[PDB]
Amino acid sequence: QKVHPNGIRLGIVKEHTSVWYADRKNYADYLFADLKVREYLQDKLKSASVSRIDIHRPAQTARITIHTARPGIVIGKKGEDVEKLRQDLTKQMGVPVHINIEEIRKPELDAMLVAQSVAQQLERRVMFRRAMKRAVQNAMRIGAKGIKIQVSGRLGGAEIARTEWYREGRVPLHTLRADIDYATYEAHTTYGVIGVKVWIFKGEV
RNA sequence: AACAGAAUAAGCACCGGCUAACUUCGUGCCAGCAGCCGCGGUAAUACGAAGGGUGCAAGCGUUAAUCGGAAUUACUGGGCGUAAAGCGCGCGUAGGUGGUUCAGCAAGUUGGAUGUGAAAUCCCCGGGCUCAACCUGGGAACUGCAUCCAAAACUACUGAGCUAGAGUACGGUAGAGGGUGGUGGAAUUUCCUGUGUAGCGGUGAAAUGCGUAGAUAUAGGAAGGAACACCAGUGGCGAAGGCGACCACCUGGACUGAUACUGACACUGAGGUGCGAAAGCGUGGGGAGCAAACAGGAUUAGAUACCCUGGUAGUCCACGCCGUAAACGAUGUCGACUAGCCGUUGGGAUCCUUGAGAUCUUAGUGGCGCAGCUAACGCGAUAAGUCGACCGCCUGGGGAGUACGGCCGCAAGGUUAAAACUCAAAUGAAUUGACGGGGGCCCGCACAAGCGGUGGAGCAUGUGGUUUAAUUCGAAGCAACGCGAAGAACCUUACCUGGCCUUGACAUGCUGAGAACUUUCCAGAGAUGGAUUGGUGCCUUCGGGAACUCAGACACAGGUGCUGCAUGGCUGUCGUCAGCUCGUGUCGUGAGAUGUUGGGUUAAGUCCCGUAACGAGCGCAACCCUUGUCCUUAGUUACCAGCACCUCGGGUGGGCACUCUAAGGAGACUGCCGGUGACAAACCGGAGGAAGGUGGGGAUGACGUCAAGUCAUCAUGGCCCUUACGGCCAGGGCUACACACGUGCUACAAUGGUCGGUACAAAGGGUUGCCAAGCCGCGAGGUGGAGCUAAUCCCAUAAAACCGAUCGUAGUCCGGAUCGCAGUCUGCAACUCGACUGCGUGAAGUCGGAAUCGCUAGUAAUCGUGAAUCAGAAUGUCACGGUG
Repeated sequence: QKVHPNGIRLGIVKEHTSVWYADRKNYADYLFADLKVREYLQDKLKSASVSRIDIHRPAQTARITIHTARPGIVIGKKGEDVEKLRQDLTKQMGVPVHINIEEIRKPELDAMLVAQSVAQQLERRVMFRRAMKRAVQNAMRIGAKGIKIQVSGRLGGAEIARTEWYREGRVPLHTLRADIDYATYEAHTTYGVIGVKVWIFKGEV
């Protein structure tokens, strides 16, 4: 059922989030670094929303480009968090670490940034649909050509597992030529676990 | 009037919907609640409490009892085609209603006057008690009944007329309208007679039956009984039931024309009177076929039934009875108005006349249709439309058209016709689905063609069952059982038996202690306990800090414990099936519907032509990968055509032709030819071409379904354990074992079996590894250490095929299970419990029931090779090639 919309297009649309060659004797000693970096960084940067954390390995050290749509929260008073983490990313990843920060201008057209706001609204006890009818039209005044948002879970009920489904525009999924974003962020309410899926469709080719 | 002092004085029901007003806590299909809907199975806004809140107040609630709401007994104010409801049809008494002109009358009717309709009560305007209830003055009202006066439209009564309703007299047609006799022809059966000789008859198929004691067939004859082909029709006639041979005989009514007469003589009809299909009943006839009851055969778990062979009352006639039917147009009779068109019976017209004529008009009988009505379906001059006159009948479902009583009947029975009790529903028309042993088109190894297996035997593997101290859980039709598990000697591992811990194996905070480290030691199955040379760091505001390790105490830690029906995540399934929806618009009272149907076509909701719909999305197609052709760029470790070289090995120099490798491109679009279609999609052929009509394969599975599976991968709501349901360590266990089922491998031999030679692959792994040459071993191997970080080195010898030999179809020079003995390898350790090797022994098995599965071409069938997991261990899983 609906094979993951990145794993079919690694190639014709998108590329990896981490590029580095490794021998067969060190391949599984760089993965375990790069997988507990991403669990570390998102638990620290719970605010100052983060979409993508890329990692390059040049000759013998590192490079990391953390993407936020609000860089001023992370770079606060000239890198009081930047040099503080750069001391302490080396303690998990023994090479010296670079940290680079870009902007995510138009923050309402990347799926991770959108779906983090859905968990925020649905844990403030906002209505399950008034939160989302406004979170699609706002992401259609500027930008995209199609948006699907599925909201599944407890949805407040007693024994209820309904799925909200609202769509606008055009979203293909069996065209490999197209360009689709995808993100699943969850939510822990005072009862039940709500999972949210987002299918922002940018332009094709 | 004075004194005292805020002192002397607030409950009751309810809070899920109707219905104003809400959340926590107990409880868990228990107790309990309730005016109806109905709540309660472990999170209850409905039960019990607690806060809060709403209604009313000196009262608030329940029960009982009437009228409202109830247009639910409908006078004002309902109904009867299908929801309950039109008698089976006539005739007719009492009664109800009355066409049209005058004239009279005044019984109804209207207007007025008088007498009355007790007072109170109700209503209106006032007046008294500090207000109000309460008391009270004046008026209206009491709808009525009676007596007088007047008016005269309508009804009644009376008197006279009129002909439009109704009836009579006269021509004239059409008819299965009745009753009483008579007479036919075809066919069936029984009987007689001739010829002739082996079956007839029956049915999914048979059997009972009938036959040489001469059947069926076939010809001749006789007797008898009932029905009346073709004409024959939405056709006729009758009050309805009903009525079909031809003729005579009596006999009723309808149509149509002309003309005179009577002058309202009419309509309906409670009671009462008649005619009442068929089955049945009584007495007498009559007995061809058909046929309940019955008998036998068959089918059948069973078959009184369907089907088969027989067969009686009855059906037929006369006379008498019974009175019901889906007695149907599910529609009482009678009268008047309201657009059309196409039929048909019979009858007059007019009309040019030859008509296969024309138009108009009545009496019937059919098909469509506008207004209109209808819940809808549907009726629509033969109303269910608009209106009149009289009658019958209906009041939720069962109980029940039933019981008692009455009247009729020879009998069966019929007609008239209740109640108690019990339920919150019974029923109507129309929608979307689902389903059919209903119909129409289409597609799939779905059948049919073909090859090969499963179930027979042996071993391998899983589940059920059994058993044990534990055989740790989970997955139960296809969708399950070589399944999580891509590896159980211990470890894994959860379970069992013990040994052993309590802030803990681990997290953070607190208090002390020492750097960490190294201790090379004993006890003990180990866990652990105690020795134990040593070590004394590290940054120093030199104060210490941080680092680690030990103890104390608190919050806690931890959980493979329950819930997959509290859920997220991730996968199966229908199904790679061709569908699934929306916007705006119009139709419908509404749930809906249309687009998305029709014709053609397609692997396809793919296209074309059509069309109250016009569009859009998801899907299909393409975009991606791989294989097949060629071109360009590229030449080491790959490559050898040309060149020498050679020791004859691309060995070497060399070459960039090639094969190969991998980058980037072209090629295929029904493009072109012909035919075919509406010439429009497309379809059938044809050329060229490496490839021809989506070239072959792969990934890609729509809206959804099954509360499908998983809390034991992980994440989480709740619930329990927290001196153990948590931790630690030994051995055991999951591999036990009369049995049954699932997949899988070998075999059962001569398209074979051995021995000796000899030929050709792809794909992949390897510096914590591959482990060569030499070397020693019957053999698995042991030495030995190269080469190697990979087109180089190693894994690494492909097997079937071919060639020669023997083997002669024998449970075997077949088959290899079992088992004895002897070895090597990994690992601390091969007892329960590993894999291989040697030697010996040699089983079942001679192609395998009912059944049942896979496959349409490099495919089935058969032969090998590699990888993942991995110290060791594949008949499985995944993957690549031979022969075909």
